[PDB]
Amino acid sequence: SRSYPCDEKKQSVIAECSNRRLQEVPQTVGKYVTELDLSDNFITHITNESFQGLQNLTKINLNHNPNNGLNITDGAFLNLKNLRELLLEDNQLPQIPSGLPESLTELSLIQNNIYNITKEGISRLINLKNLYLAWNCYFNKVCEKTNIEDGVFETLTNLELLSLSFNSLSHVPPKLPSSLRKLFLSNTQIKYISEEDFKGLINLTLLDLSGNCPRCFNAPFPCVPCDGGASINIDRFAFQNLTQLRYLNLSSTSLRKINAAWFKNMPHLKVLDLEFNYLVGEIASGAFLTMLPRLEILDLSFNYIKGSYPQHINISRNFSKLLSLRALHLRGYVFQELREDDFQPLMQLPNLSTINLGINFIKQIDFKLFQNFSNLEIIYLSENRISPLVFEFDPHSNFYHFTRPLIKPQCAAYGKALDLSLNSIFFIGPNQFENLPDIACLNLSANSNAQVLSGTEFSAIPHVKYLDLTNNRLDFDNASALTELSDLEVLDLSYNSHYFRIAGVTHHLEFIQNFTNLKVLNLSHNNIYTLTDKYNLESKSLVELVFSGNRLDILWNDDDNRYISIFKGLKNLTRLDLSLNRLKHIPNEAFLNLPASLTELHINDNMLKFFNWTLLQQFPRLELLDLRGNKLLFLTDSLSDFTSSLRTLLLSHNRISHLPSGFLSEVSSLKHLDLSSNLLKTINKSALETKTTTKLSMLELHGNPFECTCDIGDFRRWMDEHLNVKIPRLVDVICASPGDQRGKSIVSLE
Amino acid sequence: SRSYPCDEKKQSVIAECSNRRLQEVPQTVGKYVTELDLSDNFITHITNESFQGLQNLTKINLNHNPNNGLNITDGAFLNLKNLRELLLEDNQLPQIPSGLPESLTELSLIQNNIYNITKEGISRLINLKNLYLAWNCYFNKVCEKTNIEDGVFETLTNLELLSLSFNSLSHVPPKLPSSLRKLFLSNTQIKYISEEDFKGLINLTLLDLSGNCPRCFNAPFPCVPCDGGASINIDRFAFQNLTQLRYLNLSSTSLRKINAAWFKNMPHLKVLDLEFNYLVGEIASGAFLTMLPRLEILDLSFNYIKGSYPQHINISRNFSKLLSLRALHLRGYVFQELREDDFQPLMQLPNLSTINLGINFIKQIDFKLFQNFSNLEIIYLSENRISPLVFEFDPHSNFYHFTRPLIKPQCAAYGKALDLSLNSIFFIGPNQFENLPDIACLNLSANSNAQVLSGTEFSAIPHVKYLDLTNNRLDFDNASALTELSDLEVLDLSYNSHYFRIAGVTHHLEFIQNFTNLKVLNLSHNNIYTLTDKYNLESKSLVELVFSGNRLDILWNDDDNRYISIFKGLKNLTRLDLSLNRLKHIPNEAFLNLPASLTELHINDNMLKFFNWTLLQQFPRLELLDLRGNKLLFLTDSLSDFTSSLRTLLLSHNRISHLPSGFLSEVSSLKHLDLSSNLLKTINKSALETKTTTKLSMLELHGNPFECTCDIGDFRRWMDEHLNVKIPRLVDVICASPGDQRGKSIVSLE
Ligand SMILES: *[C@@H]1O[C@H](CO)[C@@H](O[C@@H]2O[C@H](CO)[C@@H](O[C@@H]3O[C@H](CO[C@H]4O[C@H](CO)[C@@H](O)[C@H](O)[C@@H]4O)[C@@H](O)[C@H](O[C@H]4O[C@H](CO)[C@@H](O)[C@H](O)[C@@H]4O)[C@@H]3O)[C@H](O)[C@H]2NC(C)=O)[C@H](O)[C@H]1NC(C)=O
Ligand SMILES: *[C@@H]1O[C@H](CO)[C@@H](O[C@@H]2O[C@H](CO)[C@@H](O[C@@H]3O[C@H](CO[C@H]4O[C@H](CO)[C@@H](O)[C@H](O)[C@@H]4O)[C@@H](O)[C@H](O[C@H]4O[C@H](CO)[C@@H](O)[C@H](O)[C@@H]4O)[C@@H]3O)[C@H](O)[C@H]2NC(C)=O)[C@H](O)[C@H]1NC(C)=O
Ligand SMILES: *[C@@H]1O[C@H](CO)[C@@H](O[C@@H]2O[C@H](CO)[C@@H](O[C@@H]3O[C@H](CO)[C@@H](O)[C@H](O)[C@@H]3O)[C@H](O)[C@H]2NC(C)=O)[C@H](O)[C@H]1NC(C)=O
Ligand SMILES: *[C@@H]1O[C@H](CO)[C@@H](O[C@@H]2O[C@H](CO)[C@@H](O[C@@H]3O[C@H](CO)[C@@H](O)[C@H](O)[C@@H]3O)[C@H](O)[C@H]2NC(C)=O)[C@H](O)[C@H]1NC(C)=O
Ligand SMILES: *[C@@H]1O[C@H](CO)[C@@H](O[C@@H]2O[C@H](CO)[C@@H](O)[C@H](O)[C@H]2NC(C)=O)[C@H](O)[C@H]1NC(C)=O
Ligand SMILES: *[C@@H]1O[C@H](CO)[C@@H](O[C@@H]2O[C@H](CO)[C@@H](O)[C@H](O)[C@H]2NC(C)=O)[C@H](O)[C@H]1NC(C)=O
Ligand SMILES: CCCCc1nc2c(N)nc3ccccc3c2n1Cc1ccc(CN)cc1
Ligand SMILES: CCCCc1nc2c(N)nc3ccccc3c2n1Cc1ccc(CN)cc1
Ligand SMILES: *[C@@H]1O[C@H](CO)[C@@H](O)[C@H](O)[C@H]1NC(C)=O
Ligand SMILES: *[C@@H]1O[C@H](CO)[C@@H](O)[C@H](O)[C@H]1NC(C)=O
Ligand SMILES: *[C@@H]1O[C@H](CO)[C@@H](O)[C@H](O)[C@H]1NC(C)=O
Ligand SMILES: *[C@@H]1O[C@H](CO)[C@@H](O)[C@H](O)[C@H]1NC(C)=O
Ligand SMILES: *[C@@H]1O[C@H](CO)[C@@H](O)[C@H](O)[C@H]1NC(C)=O
Ligand SMILES: *[C@@H]1O[C@H](CO)[C@@H](O)[C@H](O)[C@H]1NC(C)=O
Ligand SMILES: *[C@@H]1O[C@H](CO)[C@@H](O)[C@H](O)[C@H]1NC(C)=O
Ligand SMILES: *[C@@H]1O[C@H](CO)[C@@H](O)[C@H](O)[C@H]1NC(C)=O
Ligand SMILES: *[C@@H]1O[C@H](CO)[C@@H](O)[C@H](O)[C@H]1NC(C)=O
Ligand SMILES: *[C@@H]1O[C@H](CO)[C@@H](O)[C@H](O)[C@H]1NC(C)=O
Ligand SMILES: *[C@@H]1O[C@H](CO)[C@@H](O)[C@H](O)[C@H]1NC(C)=O
Ligand SMILES: *[C@@H]1O[C@H](CO)[C@@H](O)[C@H](O)[C@H]1NC(C)=O
Ligand SMILES: *[C@@H]1O[C@H](CO)[C@@H](O)[C@H](O)[C@H]1NC(C)=O
Ligand SMILES: *[C@@H]1O[C@H](CO)[C@@H](O)[C@H](O)[C@H]1NC(C)=O
Repeated sequence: SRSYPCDEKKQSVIAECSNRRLQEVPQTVGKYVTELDLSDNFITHITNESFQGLQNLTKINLNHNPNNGLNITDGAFLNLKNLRELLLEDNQLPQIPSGLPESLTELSLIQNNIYNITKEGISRLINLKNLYLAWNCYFNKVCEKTNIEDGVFETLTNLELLSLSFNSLSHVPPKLPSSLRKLFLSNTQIKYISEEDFKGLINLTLLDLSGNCPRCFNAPFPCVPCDGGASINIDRFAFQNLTQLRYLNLSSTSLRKINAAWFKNMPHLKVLDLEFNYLVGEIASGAFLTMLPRLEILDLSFNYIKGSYPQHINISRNFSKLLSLRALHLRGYVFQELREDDFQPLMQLPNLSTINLGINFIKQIDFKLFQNFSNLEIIYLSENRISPLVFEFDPHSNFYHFTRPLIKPQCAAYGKALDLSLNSIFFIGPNQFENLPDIACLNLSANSNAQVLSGTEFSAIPHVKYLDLTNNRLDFDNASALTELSDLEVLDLSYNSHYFRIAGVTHHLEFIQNFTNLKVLNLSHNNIYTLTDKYNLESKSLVELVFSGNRLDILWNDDDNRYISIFKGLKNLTRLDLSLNRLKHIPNEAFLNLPASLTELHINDNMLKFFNWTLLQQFPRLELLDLRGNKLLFLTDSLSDFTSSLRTLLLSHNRISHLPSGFLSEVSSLKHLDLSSNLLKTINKSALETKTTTKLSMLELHGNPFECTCDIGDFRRWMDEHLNVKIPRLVDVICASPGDQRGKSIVSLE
Repeated sequence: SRSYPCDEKKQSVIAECSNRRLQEVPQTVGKYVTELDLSDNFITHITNESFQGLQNLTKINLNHNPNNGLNITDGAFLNLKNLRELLLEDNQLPQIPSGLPESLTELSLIQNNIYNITKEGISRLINLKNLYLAWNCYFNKVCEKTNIEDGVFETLTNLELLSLSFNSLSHVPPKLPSSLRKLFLSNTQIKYISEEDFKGLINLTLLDLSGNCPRCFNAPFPCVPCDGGASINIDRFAFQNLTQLRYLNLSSTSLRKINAAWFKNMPHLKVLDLEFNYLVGEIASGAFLTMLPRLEILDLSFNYIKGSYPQHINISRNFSKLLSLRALHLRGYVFQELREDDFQPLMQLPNLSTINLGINFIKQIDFKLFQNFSNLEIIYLSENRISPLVFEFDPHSNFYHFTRPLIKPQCAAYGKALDLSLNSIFFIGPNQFENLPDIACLNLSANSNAQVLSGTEFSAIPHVKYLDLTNNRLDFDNASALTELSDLEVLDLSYNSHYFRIAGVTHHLEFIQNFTNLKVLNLSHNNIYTLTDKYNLESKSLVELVFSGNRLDILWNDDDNRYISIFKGLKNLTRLDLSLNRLKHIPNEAFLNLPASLTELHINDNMLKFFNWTLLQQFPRLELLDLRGNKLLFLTDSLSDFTSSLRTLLLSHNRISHLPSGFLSEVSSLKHLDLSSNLLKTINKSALETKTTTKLSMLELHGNPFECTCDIGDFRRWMDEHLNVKIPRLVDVICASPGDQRGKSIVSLE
């Protein structure tokens, strides 16, 4: 039987049951399911009958029920003897639920209203490994200080991760187990760390003390400093027996002085986070740095002195002792000029590959200095002032910075990367890139550049392979633009509409043909509608063209023949994106002039009232056809005559009200047909009557206004007989009529 | 009886019947209707019965039927003895329809397939005043040269306007009537104008010869030059008896020489259009200019020499004879520098108020020169390179330029206007605005400006009253910004999100309180989510704040109290726009802190699941409440208790499925209720049972999924009894169920 209301799969056997507007635990969950995701529903009661039929359950996710809190009886879960992981986040629970199964290894109660951690709630959960209680009382929420019963955690002798961040604690809890590997005490209003607080935790590898005595100036949240904005006070012997520490987080602890003796017995420390402190003085002196010869990542971001814009950054000679350093983050220091000598102390560090100076309002850099480093791989300078050379917070993320790569992994994969995005290099003059390493990945996005590139600007870094020029005002008025970069493989010119949008200025895209290695070109959002002299794009190498957000409705206007072969000269093209081009119809001859090598064609989010399915005959390699978001009415009845390659056909958000006799099971090759959000009232006997067989494995139908009379029987019957063809989200495959069926699944009817 | 399918009104009595998917002329049009708009439908046949019941018809509009052309029998209109205006544009008519009523004064057949203008079609329409036949054969359309029967127009002795633009004619037609005031022959492929062509047209006030021998380089359409790109050839005596000419259009006629003798007998010429020619030489010499002392508007745009970027513009001394000149357009000449002396010849012209140098790639201007003009009002410099001081075409519009004002009328209404938008004044230094007139309207939009304004930058033009700073990268980091402009009434800071989006930099909006005359402030699209030190906006004058496209979901996050009074200090505010702020709910206390002076509140296009209607009690002046585009489910049953001011309530695009008993006719004051595109299945007896009376005059209901059973009877009955309450577009107030009603109007059912 086709499972309902959950979607299932085998991975442990997972029941996807999230976000289906369920009002209670469905009683119809499969008895082989090991993992049950019921998150984001409208469930209000959990009782001992809620999971009665499901003792193979090892993982239950009830996060965010309902969307006025979640009501859980004493020992509602007690009979699930195999339950290991119970997620109850964001449920407005007033208490730890009573009578939780002793088999629990993972319990998350993040984002609730729990101000009392009790022996009765917890001390019997002796198998706990990971306990999350964070974000229960914080900011300006109306809540109580957290009462932690003396010794509530001491019985949990296999506990490896304890998180109590974003609660009011005032003190580190006594009687923590020595099994701890990771202790999260961020934003807990603890002012003082004594010798006793951590003395027993010889297995700790991570300690997070960030946000206690925070630095509150310009904070993007409600922020309460320690009296007189004082530092956190950490006893000299506080970290004495923390010999296995790898991660230390002291962001926003208002630190002015770092005690070198803190690091004495921490030979393995790998990642040290010191953001949002007052360490300008310490960065210039930094005795503690001599204690950290294994440190790989040091984050000193946002240590700026309120109100100062000094000329230069001052880095201690002691940075030269950070022998293992791989990345240094120095965002938000704030300074005017970077000179070669200012970074002398970093230049011999053999593994320093990332230097991050984002958001420093830097006006001038002595570029030649970077090449004197051993080998930088990522020279991140985004969001400065370089100019021509002359609940709101994700509880499961990092709070103090974004976790994403600095440079797009696709670009950094080519080699050495320089990101000068979000500056003011509004004009690249003859000497701008002198004395740089062999840059492979260059980001010049959002530099207000309005120049006419002409074939010489990048001559001093001629091996750039991935060039990001997005979001400038580039004037493409010279056929030699960018031709100096003969290794260029990826070129992104997105959002340079400034001059293209003006009909009366000239526009030249002829340089595209000059590249022998160009694979991917992005011309998106350029409002391209007129070119000068040469009307066609030509490349013998190009594999992918993104032409979304242009004016193909104008270029292919029925009265104009000039752009009828605009893409034909792209002899190697396999992927073409023509979304967002306002197209009502594509002239037959223009469609036939698309590259016959295409395997993937997107024409989604236009206004197509017409598609000539017959022309698919000229595309024997076409596998994916994306026509989502149009106004199409008519499906051909003879698709198998027109293609034997097409594997995925996407037609959601159209106006199809009729599937033709023997439509699906038209093409052997068709695996995925998406017909969601169309105007289907019914699917007939004959529309699926084609046999045999179907390679069809997915058919999406949600969002159609189905008429649920006996006329739905043949499709319902079809569904039972083709359990191999997955129909997702049956909860949303809904009857629009008649009145008494309105709102029900089509699957729920006699 | 409530009219259907057309909407009616009294103005002549107009039946709005356009764009309703009508498949034929409805037989149910009211017999008092004088004007019938049936444009943009799917009508395919017009016969003699089509209007049988409607002899009061003076105006019929059939433009764009259908959306495979329009089929019109011989004399289908002949019985409409009062028909004066017949619009048949865009209908794919192969011929002038036969047997048109002799009462016609206006006939438009623009955008058809008519290549034959015949005596049989036309010569009897002796009352014609305006005849439009333009855009039948043009560009790369597959079409025939136009055959104009000898003397087909000579019988039409009251013809005042003839348009044959965008057809292939090759020759000016002989035997035109001398009644002509306006003759449009643009893009007609006429190469030669002889002495005879116009000799009889002594009433002509406008002649359009543009686009014959066009200048084709970089044209945004299919463009065919005259042999060897030669000029149009105009006989010396071609304009000899055109003594009443006011308008002359010779754009894109490939002119290199203007014959002064052409203007000899044209003492009234007012507007002369010479765009897209080759007149750089003529502009530097220009004997013809001495012949035009009454000319008010001269357009010499786009006369650039292909490939040249000269240093300076060269204006003949003879420009000083254009005594009447009011506006001079010199876009697209192309030059580097503007010096004081280059415009000497314009400086004594007493009425020259507009100078337009858009799109010249000008790098440097000697600003002091403008003040030496008699009185410029509009100094338009948009789209240059100034930097810190050191069917596609609308047939009813102008083809060669846009018709809209150069400067927004709201800004130009304050006084002298300087538009420096779309340049590169990326930093306003101490001297940038020295030696300018008293500028009231300043446009600095899209200059890539990333400076920290600080209270001195505009000191040399301190009486700016309307300042457009949109689309820059402004760093609002100083509380004194803009305070030098103490007369400022309108300030537009839209699309300056660059720094606001960065949490870790400081942000200051305190300057807002410093203005005693500030009326309108636009902070749209700034991604505002965090401010430094001061969390509130304060002004004792501000009447209108646009805060759309910001992050009030973040500012008003339930755990943060800091922005709970963000708008309260706007003591004078009557209009507040909080659209596009991602709001799920507004905290009660934040809503109550909105200015009590509001008369107009927009919270449309958010994600509101909740609205506290009770809080409307604190807004006794509130008249318009806009909550369109949300996810609201719940309408209060007691609105009259909460407001007696509200006149317009907009709730389209929500999820309302229930109107409460005695809802509408809740508030006496409510005139306009918009409930379109919600989830109403029915409207009950009791929902409208409130009596008496209703000031309700509009109720929008289209787009609801109405259940058309007998349960719709009470509303249908209600509609008959309240003919005063207009329900628009009944065609689109449609039954969703049951099956046999699906698609019908609710008004069409037993
Ligand atoms: C103070 O500084 C320390 C750094 O020393 C920070 O510690 C990190 O805290 C974050 C957030 O709380 C932790 O990140 C989360 O880790 C979860 C577990 O990851 C482990 O398991 C996976 C495989 O399951 C491994 O790949 C991984 O390396 C670990 O072994 C992840 O499951 C989380 O990801 C999930 O949620 C995020 C939500 O955004 C999604 O983006 C993910 O795609 C996925 O759904 C998340 O990555 C992190 O592990 C901690 N570091 C360490 C070393 O333990 C503190 O956060 C910082 N304090 C503050 C307040 O900022
Ligand atoms: C060569 O140069 C001449 C200028 O000398 C141009 O002539 C103009 O041509 C345009 C477009 O064809 C005409 O503009 C249209 O005029 C219609 C009639 O306007 C009269 O009536 C109204 C009141 O009814 C008065 O306000 C007005 O001043 C006139 O008395 C308008 O109805 C049109 O507007 C309608 O359509 C446009 C479509 O975009 C809408 O925007 C409007 O809101 C409205 O729906 C339109 O304004 C213009 O009148 C001609 N000028 C003269 C003086 O006659 C040629 O166009 C140019 N040739 C080419 C090819 O560019
Ligand atoms: C311009 O278009 C280019 C090319 O399409 C865009 O880059 C491409 O972005 C897509 C995602 O939009 C990347 O694909 C994704 O990559 C990840 C990682 O492998 C994968 O998990 C996803 O399933 C998906 O495949 C693709 O790699 C990337 N290609 C390149 C060459 O970088 C680019 O983002 C566009 N520019 C702008 C401003 O939108
Ligand atoms: C920033 O918001 C300002 C103020 O709301 C915007 O200006 C205003 O724009 C509206 C139209 O959006 C103008 O109202 C319209 O004016 C015409 C002419 O009277 C009228 O026909 C319309 O019915 C409507 O009233 C309004 O006058 C104008 N106000 C001012 C002071 O200029 C401005 O456009 C916004 N900026 C951006 C970039 O969106
Ligand atoms: C070039 O720099 C721009 C701006 O820093 C990067 O744009 C960011 O891209 C990421 C992922 O694509 C988005 O999450 C950010 O929102 C973007 N930021 C902005 C301000 O646009 C771009 O990714 C960088 N290019 C490369 C190749 O790494
Ligand atoms: C300031 O200059 C900008 C750019 O020229 C003007 O923006 C144009 O505004 C009109 C009507 O608002 C739109 O039709 C155009 O699309 C806009 N163009 C662009 C490129 O944004 C703006 O209107 C000018 N400001 C004033 C006060 O006149
Ligand atoms: C990481 C940034 C921290 C705070 C900050 N915000 C800004 C900002 N929005 N614009 C600036 C522009 C130039 C220099 C510094 C800042 C700045 N800064 C540093 C700063 C330096 C100096 C002053 C004025 N005394 C104010 C601010
Ligand atoms: C009204 C404009 C007409 C054609 C044009 N288009 C452009 C353009 N896209 N960028 C320019 C940038 C600087 C100078 C001139 C142009 C230019 N120009 C003028 C121009 C001048 C000079 C040259 C190169 N010989 C090419 C083009
Ligand atoms: C949970 O349900 C029980 C009904 O047995 C009730 O007594 C209790 O008040 C409920 N909790 C909430 C928050 O309503
Ligand atoms: C480096 O640290 C040592 C402690 O080992 C300290 O005494 C010295 O002054 C530091 N160097 C500088 C330049 O401050
Ligand atoms: C630098 O990195 C490599 C790992 O690729 C490691 O073998 C080497 O020991 C490192 N050198 C230092 C000083 O840490
Ligand atoms: C492009 O500019 C270069 C250098 O500025 C110039 O030599 C050349 O004439 C231009 N190229 C073309 C094809 O116009
Ligand atoms: C680019 O290619 C074209 C045509 O193949 C050639 O004429 C041109 O000189 C090339 N330009 C450069 C700068 O390599
Ligand atoms: C065509 O694309 C493939 C895949 O990128 C590449 O191997 C080949 O070199 C390209 N062909 C040409 C002629 O550039
Ligand atoms: C589809 O394309 C073929 C080839 O251009 C043409 O013969 C046929 O008429 C087209 N069909 C439609 C409906 O336009
Ligand atoms: C118009 O209708 C008549 C039917 O009387 C038919 O003869 C004629 O062919 C029709 N025109 C078109 C274009 O179909
Ligand atoms: C101005 O026009 C006259 C004709 O009246 C002509 O002879 C004279 O040369 C022109 N002036 C200039 C500077 O060319
Ligand atoms: C200038 O404009 C005014 C109209 O306001 C008019 O009275 C005056 O005669 C004009 N002067 C000339 C030389 O045309
Ligand atoms: C703003 O800048 C001005 C001039 O640059 C400076 O005097 C002042 O200190 C700044 N104002 C504030 C309020 O910080
Ligand atoms: C602006 O107003 C504030 C408060 O009313 C005042 O303190 C400040 O000095 C004013 N600034 C200027 C530049 O007028
Ligand atoms: C309030 O607004 C009105 C209308 O703009 C204006 O007349 C009045 O001057 C403003 N009040 C104050 C105190 O600025
Ligand atoms: C609506 O507002 C009033 C005043 O804040 C409050 O008493 C009431 O509880 C609110 N209603 C809802 C449904 O939140």
